[PDB]
Amino acid sequence: MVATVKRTIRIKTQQHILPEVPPVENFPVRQWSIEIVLLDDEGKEIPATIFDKVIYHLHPTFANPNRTFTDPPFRIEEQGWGGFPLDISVFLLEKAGERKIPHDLNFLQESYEVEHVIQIPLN
Repeated sequence: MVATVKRTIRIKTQQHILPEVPPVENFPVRQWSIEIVLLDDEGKEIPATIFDKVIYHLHPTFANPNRTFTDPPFRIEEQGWGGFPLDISVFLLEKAGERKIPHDLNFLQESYEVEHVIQIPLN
């Protein structure tokens, strides 16, 4: 009689470069979307060795990046002027699903997203 652990990290990134509305001189507006989802209540909500997911997006001049350990999923999509790299690192124990995937945000009509799964029912 043993338990089971199944947690997957899914991050969606999109971007849109287009003015749409005729500007007066210079008004280049772009779009951007970033969401971070994962399991916890299904794959045991208790840590073992490491288990820590840290998301990163946009320039590092920010006050604080994204973190995942005891908080709900994230999802922000709006229009603005930016365009910078974005990488997400996932951890579970040691050699279960510890992986990191880098991405970039600066292309008209971007549709780049990753989905990684992690399973550790025994070890």
